[PDB]
Amino acid sequence: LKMFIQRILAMCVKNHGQSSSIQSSLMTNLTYFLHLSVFNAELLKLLNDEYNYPQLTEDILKEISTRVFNAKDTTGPKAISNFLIKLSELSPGIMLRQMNLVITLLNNSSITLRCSVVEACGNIVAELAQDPQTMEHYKQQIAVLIELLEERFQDSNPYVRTKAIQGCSKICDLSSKFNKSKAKFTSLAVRSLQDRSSLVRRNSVKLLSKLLLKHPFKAIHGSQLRLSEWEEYLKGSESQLNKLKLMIVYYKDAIS
Amino acid sequence: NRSTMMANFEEWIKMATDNKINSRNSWNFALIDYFYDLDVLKDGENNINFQKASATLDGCIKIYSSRVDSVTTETGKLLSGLAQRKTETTLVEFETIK
Amino acid sequence: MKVEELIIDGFKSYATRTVITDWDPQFNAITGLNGSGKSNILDAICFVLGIASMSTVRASSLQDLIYKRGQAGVTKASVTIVFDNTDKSNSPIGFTNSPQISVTRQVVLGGTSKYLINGHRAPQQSVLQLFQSVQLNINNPNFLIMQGKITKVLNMKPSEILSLIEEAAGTKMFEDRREKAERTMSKKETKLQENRTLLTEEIEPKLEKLRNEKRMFLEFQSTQTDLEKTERIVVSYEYYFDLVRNIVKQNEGIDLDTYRERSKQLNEKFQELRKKVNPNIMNMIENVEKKEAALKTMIKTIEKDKMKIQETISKLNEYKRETLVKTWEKVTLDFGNIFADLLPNSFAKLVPCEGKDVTQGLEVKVKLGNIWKESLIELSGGQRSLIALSLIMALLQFRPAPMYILDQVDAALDLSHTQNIGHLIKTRFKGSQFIVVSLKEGMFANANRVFRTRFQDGTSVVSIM
Ligand SMILES: [Mg+2]
Repeated sequence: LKMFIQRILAMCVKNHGQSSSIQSSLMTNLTYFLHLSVFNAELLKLLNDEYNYPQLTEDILKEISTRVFNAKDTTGPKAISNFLIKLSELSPGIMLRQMNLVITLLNNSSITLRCSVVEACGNIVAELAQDPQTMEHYKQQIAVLIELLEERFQDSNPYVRTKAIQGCSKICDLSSKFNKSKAKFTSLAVRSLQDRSSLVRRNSVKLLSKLLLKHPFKAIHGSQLRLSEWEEYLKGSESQLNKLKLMIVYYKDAIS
Repeated sequence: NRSTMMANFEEWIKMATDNKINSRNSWNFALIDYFYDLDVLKDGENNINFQKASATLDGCIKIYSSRVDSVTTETGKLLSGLAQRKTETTLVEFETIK
Repeated sequence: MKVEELIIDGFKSYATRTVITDWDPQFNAITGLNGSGKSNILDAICFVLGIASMSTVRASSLQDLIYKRGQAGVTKASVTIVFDNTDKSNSPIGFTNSPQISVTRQVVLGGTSKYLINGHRAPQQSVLQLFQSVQLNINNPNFLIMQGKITKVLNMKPSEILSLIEEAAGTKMFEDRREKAERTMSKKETKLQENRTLLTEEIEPKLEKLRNEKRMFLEFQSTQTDLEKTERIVVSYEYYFDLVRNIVKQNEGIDLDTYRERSKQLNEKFQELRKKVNPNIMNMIENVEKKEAALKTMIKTIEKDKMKIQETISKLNEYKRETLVKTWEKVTLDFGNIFADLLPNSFAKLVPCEGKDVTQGLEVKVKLGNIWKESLIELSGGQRSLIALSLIMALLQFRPAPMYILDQVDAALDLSHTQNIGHLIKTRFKGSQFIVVSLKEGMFANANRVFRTRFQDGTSVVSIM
């Protein structure tokens, strides 16, 4: 019944029918009831992959981005939270087009929407890792999100910091690019290794273990990472330098 | 049947005492309409058994508080959906966190 | 609920797992030298039954109950008690099919306590409701006379002497729940009143603005039909391949310039009403109308709910008052007879206060001979001990609690009344398990079980003497 309702609504939006009416009814589903968020994300995914009409997803992200929440509305934040999490999990390429409007919610006082959009940036960078459409189609929209995840290590409530560290730790698994950012993630993790909450500290230990198991210094010597041997490797630059000076820079960043 | 009456009484009371009358399991309960007529509280003689009267009053107050919590959340949702007609930094420095 | 085993782990003077067995169901008596740990056994029983005010357990905190404040290796303090249930008449509700009931309270450092029944965890309201059913309430007791508080039962305010009779009748568990119910109903009432004024100020104004733009939307939809008729006719007449001929031969000879300016004057109203009203306002007004109707139905049901709860507690107060009077007459009669049997040529009665009602408080009045004592401050410590003991045994004669804990009720009685109290607990007042701490031999020499307590090597031991 769920896929039948999804296909009826998708046929209504795509070929013939008001996208505004279905859009406002989806927003009322996100407003009043907290269980229909996964249904909304799956309907927009069915629009994004089969009927290739992605304007409704951008319109939903627009109208979510400009929304004011009542002080006693403990439901709408959670519905938009699970909706943005599931839409980052399901359709990240269509969600990347309006993320500069989506991340406006990072100054809303609700903790749940901040953790939602931080996990959305983490999942939206972590899925755009398969190579031949990522590093040239969207290059600065992914870099501003990497920098945004770096800045969210300093939020007031520690759950947003925990979601930032978890998004950074799921970024560091798949590495076909952005190997410059791993050193900054290491620096942010060893800075945040002594915070106030135990949760952000524990997740920073997990992030350091994740980036230590997959350090990019492979295919030379067996990757055992001693400061003595790599310092003698850098001391060999007198025998090397004074075309392969990138190996000297390699040894310096590994020493750091 | 009165067997269903006492059975619904006992399952509502045991749902009340382990604290699971939330904002959603409230409106499908009728413990108030078993509290009003005192036929379940009167045990043995005409005297009121105050043990189950106290347990029933605690469950009734749980149902009432969860119902006013439910109307609070419903007015919040309606106020949000009607206040959407109208169509600066949370980051702190690292001294506050260390 | 006769106690059969008491297991104390890491409590005040008890550093090891001490298990006290061989409890006789009639009369147990704890003895020992000073500083041995008898009142700490009674403090362990009070702690496993649940305390709020820690001055009756003699601590300023909860980590002050662990051995050497938990800074001597025993970082936990757990108390286990085992009750026998061969007599199902004094059994609590739901636990009839278990011949043994174990209750344990644990406290570790830093945090607070946690309870477990029969191995399985439970919150504090479950064990408090378990022990408030066989009237073993520690927070307002009618069975616990702690050390040095036997000559001070008659110093009590009339609300407490009323509360003892109230606990004997069975309505104290209704009284505290009724006061909590009135407080919770007042707090939810001011929350609901804030919600009602928010509904009156913030919802129905926006609802009538929504109705205004609804009727303007019906006007805009009339102009919508005007566009999709007239502009379609217009673009058909400037398009002139046979369907356009068929829709030309119904309106042959329409003037071009007037139709063009009519299209322009329709589109200017269209670009006004496009930014005036949203085109999906009908489903929106249906949604908020259903929400407002369900909201008002909920508020009416909440108000009728409060009316039903208030009328039910007002109806239960009358049966509470009648059973309070019926308890008070029998209890004051047995009070007078037990005090006449303990101290000869004497009498004592429980009387409502001067001018007020029985349900406002009670006062003890004492007759020694044929003269009535106007104030009971002129009585000795032994006579006040006998009046307090006779009141507790009158409450036993009404409805016997299973466990009567007495911490040195014989410290002001002489050598005749101590032996008479021991004999009257052994012979007359059968039907309860008495845990008495004494140092006078005339009380624990009329005992059925005697536990010595001793201090050795830094800890305390309990030996079945
Ligand atoms: Mg003592």
